[PDB]
Amino acid sequence: SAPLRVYVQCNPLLDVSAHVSDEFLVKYGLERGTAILLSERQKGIFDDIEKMPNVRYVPGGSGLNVARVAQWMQQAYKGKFVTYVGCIADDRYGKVLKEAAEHEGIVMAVEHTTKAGSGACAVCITGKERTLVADLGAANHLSSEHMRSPAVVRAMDESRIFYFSGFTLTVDVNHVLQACRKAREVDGLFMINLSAPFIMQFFSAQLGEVLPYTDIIVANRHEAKEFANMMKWDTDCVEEIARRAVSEVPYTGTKGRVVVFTRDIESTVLATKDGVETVPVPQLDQDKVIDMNGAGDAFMGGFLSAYAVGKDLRRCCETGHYTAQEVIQR
Repeated sequence: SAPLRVYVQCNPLLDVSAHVSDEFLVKYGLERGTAILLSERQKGIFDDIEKMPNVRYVPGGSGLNVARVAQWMQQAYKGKFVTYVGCIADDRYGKVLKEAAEHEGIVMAVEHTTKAGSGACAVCITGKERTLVADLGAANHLSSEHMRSPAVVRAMDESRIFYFSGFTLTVDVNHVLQACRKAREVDGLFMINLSAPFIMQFFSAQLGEVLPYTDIIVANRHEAKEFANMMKWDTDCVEEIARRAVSEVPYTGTKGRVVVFTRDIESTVLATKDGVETVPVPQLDQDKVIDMNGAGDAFMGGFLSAYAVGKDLRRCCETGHYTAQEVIQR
């Protein structure tokens, strides 16, 4: 069964990943297991990490990871399923990022900007721990001019599911509203991931503009809770947050609103107009959890591939749990 055509938009980054010594982390002032933006303190880190004999370069950023996992689940339809849009630069990293993604079967309708080098994240591996240092680079400069280029307009015209990370809202909310309009035209489906709690705390106005067009909202517990804070919903119950997100956040669509809140150690919450269900999860135990950082991306990717082939909502969630588990345990 041929999947519906999916349009993914995010902030693309090359994952420059290597196993490194403890000394490496100290040299760049890095608190093991944390994730931060590049600052003066970490100047040199990319140059150094590239000298590690084990370094690997992998196309990254949250939405590109979703796209890759979703494509992985439908090997039969390389070049014929997922289109990805974002902004890179025309440099070695952008070259690796685009070609690696293409080889995996994703149509990369990316812009090449001159305003910055391609985004990247130094993934410093020490055993089962990953410490991240990110520089958004070119991703921040995705332009209106690219958004109205024939390739992007045709890709929107030809897709039926639209998936945007919350990070897209930090760049320019108008690029996102364009796709919301296109989803309306093609009678497609618009989905956002809430991405990170700071999105709701600092980019609530942008999120506000997009919500009415959003058919499916996906988030984890802490993002759900910051969403609650943003709506002035004073509760800690994620199930309550899901009900309100269904029925109390403006909705102008026709497909129906769906809310999926993942809850780490606890069951995933699934909500619609017909009520709330929970979807059990494994107790991820325990000397096995190698990639705690990419779990959410992997989940969304599984979800999205099941939704594209017509599976109902519980099995979309279950497909997502499965892909999150596989990716965590390498």
